[PDB]
Amino acid sequence: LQSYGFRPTYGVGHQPYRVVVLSFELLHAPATVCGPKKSTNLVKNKCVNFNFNGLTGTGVLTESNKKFLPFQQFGRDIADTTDAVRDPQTLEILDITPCSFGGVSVITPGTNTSNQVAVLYQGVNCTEVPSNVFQTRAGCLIGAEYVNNSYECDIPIGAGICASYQT
Amino acid sequence: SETKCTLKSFTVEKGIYQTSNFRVQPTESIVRFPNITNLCPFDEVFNATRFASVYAWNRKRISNCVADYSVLYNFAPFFAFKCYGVSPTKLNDLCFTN
Amino acid sequence: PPAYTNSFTRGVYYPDKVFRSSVLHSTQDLFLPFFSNVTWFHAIRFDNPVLPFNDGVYFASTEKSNIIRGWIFGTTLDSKTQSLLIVNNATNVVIKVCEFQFCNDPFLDVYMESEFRVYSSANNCTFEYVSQPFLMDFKNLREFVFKNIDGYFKIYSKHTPINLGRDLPQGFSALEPLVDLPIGINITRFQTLLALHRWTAGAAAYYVGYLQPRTFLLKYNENGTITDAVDCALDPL
Ligand SMILES: *[C@@H]1O[C@H](CO)[C@@H](O[C@@H]2O[C@H](CO)[C@@H](O)[C@H](O)[C@H]2NC(C)=O)[C@H](O)[C@H]1NC(C)=O
Ligand SMILES: *[C@@H]1O[C@H](CO)[C@@H](O[C@@H]2O[C@H](CO)[C@@H](O)[C@H](O)[C@H]2NC(C)=O)[C@H](O)[C@H]1NC(C)=O
Ligand SMILES: *[C@@H]1O[C@H](CO)[C@@H](O)[C@H](O)[C@H]1NC(C)=O
Ligand SMILES: *[C@@H]1O[C@H](CO)[C@@H](O)[C@H](O)[C@H]1NC(C)=O
Ligand SMILES: *[C@@H]1O[C@H](CO)[C@@H](O)[C@H](O)[C@H]1NC(C)=O
Ligand SMILES: *[C@@H]1O[C@H](CO)[C@@H](O)[C@H](O)[C@H]1NC(C)=O
Ligand SMILES: *[C@@H]1O[C@H](CO)[C@@H](O)[C@H](O)[C@H]1NC(C)=O
Ligand SMILES: *[C@@H]1O[C@H](CO)[C@@H](O)[C@H](O)[C@H]1NC(C)=O
Ligand SMILES: *[C@@H]1O[C@H](CO)[C@@H](O)[C@H](O)[C@H]1NC(C)=O
Ligand SMILES: *[C@@H]1O[C@H](CO)[C@@H](O)[C@H](O)[C@H]1NC(C)=O
Repeated sequence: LQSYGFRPTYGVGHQPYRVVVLSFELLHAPATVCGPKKSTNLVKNKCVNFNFNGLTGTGVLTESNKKFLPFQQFGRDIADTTDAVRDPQTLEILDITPCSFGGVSVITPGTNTSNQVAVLYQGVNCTEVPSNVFQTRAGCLIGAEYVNNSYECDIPIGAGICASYQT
Repeated sequence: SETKCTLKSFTVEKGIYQTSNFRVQPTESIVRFPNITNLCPFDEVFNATRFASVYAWNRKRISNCVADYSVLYNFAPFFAFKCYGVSPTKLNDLCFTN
Repeated sequence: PPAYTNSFTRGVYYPDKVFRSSVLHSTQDLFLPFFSNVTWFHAIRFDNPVLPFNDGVYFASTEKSNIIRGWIFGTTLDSKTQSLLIVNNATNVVIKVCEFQFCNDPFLDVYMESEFRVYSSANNCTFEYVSQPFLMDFKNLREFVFKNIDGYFKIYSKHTPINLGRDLPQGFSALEPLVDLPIGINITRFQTLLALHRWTAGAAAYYVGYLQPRTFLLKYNENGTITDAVDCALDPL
């Protein structure tokens, strides 16, 4: 074992260089030391793309009223679909309602009568669709005015409502 | 015109005609997470007062942590820094065992 | 000589960390079978055996003192292969996975609380852990379930106060998870540690049963707790 020198008046090439050698290996374990996932704050009452510690999904986040057992992270509903999560950072329980949806149908008297049309969005609230914006209880009729009189069924709209070309 | 395209006709008689589907897209994204925990101190191994000599080198085994390599970038110019199996720009998104 | 006890509805644990409302969920996992024969060991004169594992262990105990004070898991319980050690101090549990040269009759030695009568070598451990309670949160039953799957050791635990009975009472109590350790160790043999006060001990008794792959039907009430379960291969009802 011979001792080094390490006078300060040595050239670079005889100076003490400290060295750290990292050696990573990935042997057997399914989870070990890992780097840091990033974290972007969450928005409330907005349809967003979310990830809660692995759970990937889409939907609107809202304040819940469920109570998880301190060891549970998320809940599922009947039919086995996630319906509530617990925020890993703030530890609050939030319900997940899905982004509204439904079919779109066009009501037309026929091009040989008129070219006007009204549209009913089935069980869609008239505030989440994107004049006459009636809110039937089986959609959200746009383009027709709702009156309190009564006539014979013309074009059935559903649930005791109807449309028709009048004045 | 969407109704006429659905029926494949140019005359649409009276009635409700289902044409399309209404689905709402998601504003943006929200990746949230847990605060923090163990940080597996490099500091000690990158700042010891007495490195061991070369014939009898230390060997610190690094146990469970979250490993921010961004640090280790606050020590000097590093006369070197050669990552061999990995590329050093991607280290903050990988899991290692030992 | 052996001595058995009928475990009626014991060792039902929460399978996953998922909240569920009033829902009957049918799961299939390692459960201790209903109305089974668990073995009622005493180890008190002093004779504690080295039992197999084979798929988990349900471990119940009824002791008002602090004698059953940890466990030893491993494959040969020797050097040249690793082994796990759970010791249980008065304030904190210390799980340690090292190449222990385990002694023949391992015990702790209290006055001072020493460790050199358990093993004699502690070379190259790659895992350490410290949590506070792990034990002691008329008499009180304490139930644990250990199972090692995919390099993950899972310990489930529940401590419940019971009246005087057969020490495995007719009732139901779900086991809630405690730790989840990334060890990466083959485990097939285990035994229990004791404390001997410096020779002379009290009266130990522990109940050991073995988990089997069974299908259960668990019933979660409103608050997400398990109140009842049905073993889908017990009887006809
Ligand atoms: C995770 O860390 C955050 C740090 O911001 C904790 O949030 C604080 O918690 C304390 C304790 O109740 C409050 O007094 C502060 O007002 C919180 N901060 C903010 C900005 O609201 C949070 O509690 C931690 N979570 C856990 C589970 O420990
Ligand atoms: C490397 O070690 C030195 C000495 O331990 C650290 O210098 C200390 O820095 C803190 C904050 O910057 C000061 O409060 C101390 O007074 C400093 N101590 C001395 C003796 O100077 C240095 O910060 C360490 N490097 C890193 C990245 O933490
Ligand atoms: C539609 O228009 C055609 C002429 O283009 C006419 O022959 C027919 O009678 C019209 N139908 C109705 C119901 O008025
Ligand atoms: C639509 O939302 C508003 C609040 O923005 C609410 O007042 C209204 O009742 C909702 N309509 C339906 C049909 O739920
Ligand atoms: C219809 O009558 C109800 C009361 O029955 C009234 O509240 C409503 O405003 C009326 N609608 C119209 C369009 O006048
Ligand atoms: C438990 O043991 C007794 C006697 O050894 C036996 O009669 C009984 O059938 C056993 N129980 C079960 C579930 O096998
Ligand atoms: C148990 O171990 C911990 C740390 O390993 C120590 O702080 C504590 O004092 C020990 N308990 C006793 C009774 O010595
Ligand atoms: C731990 O160190 C010992 C040195 O006695 C060595 O034999 C053993 O292989 C090491 N363990 C592992 C997992 O490499
Ligand atoms: C663990 O067991 C598996 C199969 O039983 C075997 O392939 C492996 O080598 C064992 N590992 C050790 C460290 O003995
Ligand atoms: C548990 O459920 C009962 C009803 O079965 C209810 O009265 C009680 O408040 C619940 N406990 C909690 C903590 O919500």
